[PDB]
Amino acid sequence: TKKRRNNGRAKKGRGHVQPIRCTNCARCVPKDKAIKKFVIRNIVEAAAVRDISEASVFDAYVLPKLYVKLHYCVSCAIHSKVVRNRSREARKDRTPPPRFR
Amino acid sequence: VVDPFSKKDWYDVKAPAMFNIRNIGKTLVTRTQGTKIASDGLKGRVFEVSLADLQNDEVAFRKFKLITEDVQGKNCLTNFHGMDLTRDKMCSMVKKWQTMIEAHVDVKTTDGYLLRLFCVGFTKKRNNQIRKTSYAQHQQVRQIRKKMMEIMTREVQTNDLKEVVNKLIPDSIGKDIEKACQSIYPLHDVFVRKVKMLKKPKFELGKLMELHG
Amino acid sequence: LGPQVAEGENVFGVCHIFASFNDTFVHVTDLSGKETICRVTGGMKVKADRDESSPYAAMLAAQDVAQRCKELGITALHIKLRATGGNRTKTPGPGAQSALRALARSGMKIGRIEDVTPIPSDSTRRKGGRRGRRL
RNA sequence: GCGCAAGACGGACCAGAGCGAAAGCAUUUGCCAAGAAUGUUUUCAUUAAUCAAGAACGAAAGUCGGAGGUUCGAAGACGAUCAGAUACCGUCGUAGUUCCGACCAUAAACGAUGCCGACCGGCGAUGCGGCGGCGUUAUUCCCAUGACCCGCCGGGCAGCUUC
Ligand SMILES: [Zn+2]
Repeated sequence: TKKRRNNGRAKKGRGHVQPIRCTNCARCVPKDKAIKKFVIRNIVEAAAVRDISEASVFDAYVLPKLYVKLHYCVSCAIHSKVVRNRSREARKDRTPPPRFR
Repeated sequence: VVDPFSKKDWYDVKAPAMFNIRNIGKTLVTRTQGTKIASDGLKGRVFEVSLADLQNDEVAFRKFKLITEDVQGKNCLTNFHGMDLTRDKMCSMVKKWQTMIEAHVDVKTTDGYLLRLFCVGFTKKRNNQIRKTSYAQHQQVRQIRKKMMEIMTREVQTNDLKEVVNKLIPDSIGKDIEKACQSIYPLHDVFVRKVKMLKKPKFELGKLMELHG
Repeated sequence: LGPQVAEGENVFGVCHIFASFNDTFVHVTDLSGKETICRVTGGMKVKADRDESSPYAAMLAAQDVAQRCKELGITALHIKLRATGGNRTKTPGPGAQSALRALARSGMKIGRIEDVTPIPSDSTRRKGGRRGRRL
């Protein structure tokens, strides 16, 4: 029986969507079906910042960041705990998780 | 046995006269033995130096390439070779709910240098805008690209390399492109993200001393 | 030994750090990248293949590089951090973090840090298949 | 690190966004023919809907000749795992993957939902065209014109809610 009204996708009013490769498997996934994450991290972690500024020759130097867009297939987002399963009604909640709090 | 670095002379690298700071660092090269000339060894090296290390009072997300052409007695003299932005800067500028507009031109300077210039710009959201997206229509970006393509041509064709570079240090070309596109669609982060150097004239020693004051 | 410089002046090199998920390269060259000063990997320290990507092996590599650089007047370094890139991963390896502390604790000065991983505008087909790696 | 060359590929911007009869379609510029929607106090005046026969196109794989062969890679040769592995993992690698010209006419070719027409509840958005209206902005002005703001109408992709 049918589970999702959108068939697990975002495809509406078009026939074909170009595929992409999963970051973890290298598996072909439609771009509208893949699980996408934008990660903006710091190059150095908080375990290394105190040892980096004390050696920096520039006063008030701001350390750079790192920008990566990651694509997952449905299997890796579940195995890596990126995406969980949830109840039938909760499945209809498409608000992003309250991380911004 | 013997340290291979015991056969190496150190040379200083000088930036051209367009920049306040002239000393940019040091390099090393093995000494001469027969037909193995050190000066022939260190000609053609490219140094990618941040602008803040050349203009101490400028931005640090701009980088300039300098290529060595001569070695005048323990000093090697460099000339402009290229320019580009930083990956961090570009990746921070690229955002989702806006539009990206890019262009590229090939222009030859008066003194014989051929350059390929790339330009980028992004659509800007208004102060009172309620809508999420700020996309531009296709004929609105063909006008913007047409204006980027003509301002880059006129500001390189007219003048020579020495005062073309002085227009890249403050990035005045992007500031003119931004002003001239607000009547089509207001732009947000307009930069000359890259300048690539294609052809050079026949090398003349006379005109390299001029570039070093 | 090294350049004849006053004591209050920094002499800069460039440290290419290539941290994959199988090995880690620490590679100090001059300001142009044409003449290399030192290169130490994780495999040069440990003998087990599984520990070449270890954060600990990347620490013994940057201490043996900083020791050799503090022998030729190289007092400061600009950092160029690399991942495998291309079709493969864009995220640096586990030894990436521990190589920026070993050469900092050793006494080096740090200049500017930048990412130099290769991103294709668009590239050739990736290894695996349309079903990926099934393990 | 500096160059040279070869073929493939158009990332990030890229969205429950757009176009096409469907397969399908994404770097710049130029040429060529085509198309929907909107606008209309233009024109013809029933010229229409669905369709046996008969036709055009039709992913991928596959077949014939030419060209080229980067990457990936059925078959095959190996190295591992295993009680056994003719598999899953790894190293190579043929046909193929690319282009030109002919065949092939098949897909979970799916919204698993033929096409044309009328009636039957609300609400907020979005893409295109048009109409109206304070006020910001293109620096200080003339109007049009663009970017926002608040609505209305038509045709689209959808969404939420309802005894
Ligand atoms: Zn996966």
